Parts: sequence; structure tokens; C-alpha cells
Amino acid sequence: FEIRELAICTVGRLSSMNPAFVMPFLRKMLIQILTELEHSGIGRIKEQSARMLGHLVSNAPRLIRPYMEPILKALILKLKDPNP
Amino acid sequence: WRMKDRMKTVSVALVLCLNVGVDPPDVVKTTPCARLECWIDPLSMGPQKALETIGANLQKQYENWQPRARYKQSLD
Amino acid sequence: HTMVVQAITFIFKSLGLKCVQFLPQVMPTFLNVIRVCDGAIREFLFQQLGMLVSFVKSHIRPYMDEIVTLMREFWVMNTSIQSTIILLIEQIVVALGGEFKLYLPQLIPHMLRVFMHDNSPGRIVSIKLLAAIQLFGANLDDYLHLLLPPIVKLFDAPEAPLPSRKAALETVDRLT
Amino acid sequence: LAERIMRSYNCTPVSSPRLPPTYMHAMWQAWDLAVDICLSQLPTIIEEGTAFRHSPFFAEQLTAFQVWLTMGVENR
Amino acid sequence: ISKQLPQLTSLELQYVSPKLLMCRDLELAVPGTYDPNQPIIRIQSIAPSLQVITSKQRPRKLTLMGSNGHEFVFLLKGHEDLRQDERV
Repeated sequence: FEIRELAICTVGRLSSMNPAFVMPFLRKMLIQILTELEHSGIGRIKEQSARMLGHLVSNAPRLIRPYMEPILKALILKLKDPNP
Repeated sequence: WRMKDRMKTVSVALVLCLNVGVDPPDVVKTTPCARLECWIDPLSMGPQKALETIGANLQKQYENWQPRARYKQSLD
Repeated sequence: HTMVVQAITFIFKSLGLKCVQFLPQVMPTFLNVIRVCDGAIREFLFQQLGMLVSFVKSHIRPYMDEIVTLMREFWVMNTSIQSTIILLIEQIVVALGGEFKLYLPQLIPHMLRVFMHDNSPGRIVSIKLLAAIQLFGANLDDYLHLLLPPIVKLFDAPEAPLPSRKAALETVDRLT
Repeated sequence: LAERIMRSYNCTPVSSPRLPPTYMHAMWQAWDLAVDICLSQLPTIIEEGTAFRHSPFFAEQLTAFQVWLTMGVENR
Repeated sequence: ISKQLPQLTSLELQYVSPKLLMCRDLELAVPGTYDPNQPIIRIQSIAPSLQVITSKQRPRKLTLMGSNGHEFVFLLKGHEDLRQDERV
């Protein structure tokens, strides 16, 4: 999982150099992370998904800025759910 | 890299065995089923009128890609 | 219970594809009955409902959400109930096909929990769930990243039984 | 596109010259991204009536081509 | 238009009058239903489709939805007076 975090951080860091190859792949990974958070009822998986989402937010603001609303809505829905 | 030959689609044949208003015996469709053929609802404007309209619309759709072709429609 | 349900299933089988007419009459009552049933009748009712869905194929869409809700409510650690629900899942996916991807995420947590903890002898429940995942087909494209790591851990764990890891490898190969 | 769409409904379009499958190609992700970016402005275009800005897809692709050319001396 | 007329089997609100299709939860009571003692049954919604009867006069078959939840089917008579029928 840590290698995944480092890789996604590196890829998001490269989103400005080669947007054409990175932005679509990062959009797909964002979709996968979001559905993981929404559907997987596992603490470890959801925690890893949230960590990957945070790394993606930190490293690729430009890709996520159009998608700020759904990500925020999903995080809010997660917050309203009844692991630290 | 040279093009060996330039072929042209002179004519287009549009056979539409839609059979408006009658369901084929093989498939029993659901009550809603699928009613959009070439973005036209057959049941709204009557069987023959819908068949002709769908044929004309499909001819227009093909003309959108190949305007220069002879289009002859066969309806059932 | 068993008498009337067997009669209903036999009539639906005999009618063939014309049995769709009786869906509005039977489906809501059947779902309510399965909801309010108790004891060993539950698994038999789920099996007969699977047979009914197999007969009905694409016309079971309106009641599919309620069927999924019932399955989620009544899915427990019991081996027999899990097996019956897996068979019902296989019949559902072979009935619907493309549209099953809509209802798959609801069922995903139960499969994930089964993969996480399965004390069945030989992990036969896990093997049957692997077969169901094989039958899933193209509907798993939007959720492969979720189901795959459980199977990966399944066929990579040395402690897992050999037939279970063989089933996992076959499932991955088929999904490929 | 028809093959990609039909794959999601357990339908496999067939061509007389067998084409290798193309539903998994990464370019479809770029297609989806461009479609989403373009249609995100539609609520403002129809209701508010803003000026439709051009999609940066081609600019990004040319930037990627330039990046390739920067190191693409080798016959890779 | 004579050729077109038989094909006009049914009429949809979005074509003939989107104004009615817009109408929702009107305080206006269902016609011929108001009573000084009974509670007012105001119009809830109008069905999008009207099934025109294939007759010489081609009367429409309008169906309304009441606030009480009960449908009220009506026949839209055209080019004929109804005051006489009112007195009758």
C-alpha cells in the first residue's frame, strides 16, 4: 500500500508535465477509489482508499478541481456513517 | 505509403424489417421493452407512417456520413 | 409452503416465456413471504425464487431491487444460506446479464466479508462464490479492483487449501 | 465505439476482418475525461448562457507529443 | 390533412400544450366535483397522454389526478354546445 501511495504521489506530481497521459488515468483511479470508499464495508480498505484520495488531492489539484463536488459529497456521506 | 486505389460507396441499401406494431414470436418483449429505433417511437405515429419516417431518418443519418450516394429504402 | 411453491414453479416452468404475465401477481407476495418466513423454509424459498428468476430472465428487473434487499437482509454466516444465496446470484446474473452491474455493489460487501472470513471446510463456499464471479462476466469491470485483492490473497496464502487456490486461479484465468 | 458500448451489455459486435479487441485501450479514458469536461459547462451554456470554452484535449495531446519528441530520438 | 388525421390516434401534452404538462398541484378544483360540504378535491396532476377516441367528432379522453389520489377521467367534446347538457 505504501508503494501505491508513493506511486500515486509521483504520478500526480507528473500531471503537469504530461497531462494527456496522466489526467485520464488519474480520473479512472479516482473513480475506483471513490467506489471503493462508497461500497467496500471494510475498515482497512476504506482507510487505504481515503489515504490514496488524500494523496491524489495533494498531488493533482488540477485534475480534482472539476471533481471537487462529488468527492466532497462522498466524504460527507462517509462522515455521516455510524475505526479511527 | 501510396494508396493503391480509391473505392467509393456509390449506392446504399437500407432494408428495414422493423415490422411495426407486431412483435416477432421468437422474442416476447417486456411491457416497457425498447421502443426507440433510429430515435423514433413507432407506436406514436402509426405503423406505416412510422416505418416511412424511420426509413427517411436512417437515410438522413447515413447521408450525414456519405451525402453522395444513391439511397433506396425497402420497408418490409 | 413447499406444496404451493413447487406448484407455482412447475406452472412457470411449463408455461415457458409466457409466464411473465403472472409476475405482478406473484412477485410482491413472494417477496413478503420470504421476508416473513422462518426456519428451514427460507432456503427452499430462495432456491425456488432462483428457479423462478431463471425462468423469468430479463423481466425480473422491476423486482430486482427488492430481491437484492431481501438477500442483503437475510445473508448470514450460515453455510447453507450462503450457498443458496450464491446459487441465486448465479441464476440472477445469467438471467439479467448487462443490467446486473447496477445491483452488484450492494452485494459486494457480503462477498468481501465472505472472502475475509470463511471457516467452511475446504472453503467450498468461497469456491462457489468464485464460480459466481466467473459467471459475472463484463459486469465486474467497474468493480474488479474491489473483488480482485480478496482472490489474490486467496490464491497467494500458503495456508489456503489447494482446491481453493486452484479455483481462484481458474477464476482469474476466466476473467482474463 | 459500438463494440465498447455493446461489451457492457454482453453483446460482441463482429467484423469480417477480425479486429483485435479495443475496449481496454487507455484512450477511452481520455475520451471519457474530455466528454465530462465538455459537458460540465452545459448547465451554464443553456441556462446562464456563457461562452463555450474549447476543450484543452488537443492542446494536452500536442503537449504530450512534444514531450515524446523531447526524448524520442531513439527508435522506440 | 385527411391522410394525416387517422394517424392522430393519441396526443401527448408536450406537443399539444406543454403548459398543461407543466401544471402541478393546482388549487383549482376538479371540474364538476366541488361541493360546499365535501372537502375540495383540487387538481394534483394531469396525465401526459390523452387517448383521442376515433369517432366522427374525435373527442379526447382527458384524465386528471385529484388531491385525494383518485383519477377522474373526462371526455373533451369539441365543436358542440354543452349548456343544454348542463341544464339536462
